[PDB]
Amino acid sequence: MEQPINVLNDFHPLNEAGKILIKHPSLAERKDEDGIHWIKSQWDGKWYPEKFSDYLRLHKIVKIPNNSDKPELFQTYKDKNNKRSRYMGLPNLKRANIKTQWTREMVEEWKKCRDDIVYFAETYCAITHIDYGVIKVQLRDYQRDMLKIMSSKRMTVCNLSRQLGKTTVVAIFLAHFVCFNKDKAVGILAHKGSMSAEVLDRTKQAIELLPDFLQPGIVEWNKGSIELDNGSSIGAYASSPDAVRGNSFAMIYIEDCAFIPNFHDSWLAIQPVISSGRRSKIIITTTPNGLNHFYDIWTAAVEGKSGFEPYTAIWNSVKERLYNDEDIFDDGWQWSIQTINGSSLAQFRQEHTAAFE
Repeated sequence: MEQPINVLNDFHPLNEAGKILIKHPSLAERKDEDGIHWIKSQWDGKWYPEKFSDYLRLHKIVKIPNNSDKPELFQTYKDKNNKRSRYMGLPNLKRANIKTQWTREMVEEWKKCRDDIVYFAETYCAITHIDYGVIKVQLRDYQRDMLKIMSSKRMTVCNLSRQLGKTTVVAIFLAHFVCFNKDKAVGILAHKGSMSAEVLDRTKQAIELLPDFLQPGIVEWNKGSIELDNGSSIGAYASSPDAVRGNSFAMIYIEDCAFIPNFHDSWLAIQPVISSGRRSKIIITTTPNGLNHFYDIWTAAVEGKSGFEPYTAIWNSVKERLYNDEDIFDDGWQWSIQTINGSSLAQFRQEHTAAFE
């Protein structure tokens, strides 16, 4: 026996260390159903159609038809041409402290969103506006996962890779928080006020597009903050002790932990709100950056020495990456090899795998 029987000689630079990180697609489970063929993914355990054209057909692009004249269709009604009820003659925003009568159908749907964040996300959260059309968001599975976690746990830490598009889900989450909660102050912190403003900006766009029965009245619409009639608000701040101490956040979102200089100081001021006290919700998303403060935060959470709930999502979350150039499901065998060749294995890991160096 000069050599083994059934190995597989296919090469992948991703399996070039003391481990097999990616399995060849030929080894996957397959099945026929509905006239098409399906492959089960190794990342998901879920079933995908062999032909990319069919994954496309299962994830349609629902366009949102503008409506400003038919209130009965409350799911999309928006009193745009009624200046009396607009926040400063703006078309997409509702004024504050304005009353209206509702049907039982409306109330129940409102309560349905308040308790099912994923429903609210797949049903009313829209993207764009002036180009290609106002459409529903195409939520990815990893995004549903985060909405659910962030929703149920008080403290959350996310270790993500780049290229995933996480700000969309973050924007959706905060839009939900201030929309269904009263008198809650939210604070967005980041390395620079610039990054905070964009997260806030994205959150406003998701709010502007909500239909009137779900959109609260705007009491303030600034570039660095907003406030609603239900007393809730959101402000963009530059991670610093003062920002934290001069406020009473009910929830804090920290984008970039891993790359915040002198995080220990900001961290110090925050634990008061995190620990024994009002116990505000704290959500931190980030991508790994060496063995710094974040390494000992993630570590404490992955083990279970922190109250923080750990969540991780890497390159294989964008499902279109699982289909090769021939438009055939290969579980990302080709998208990783290509991406690597176009750069490096070293670079791939710190960009698509959330590894720590």
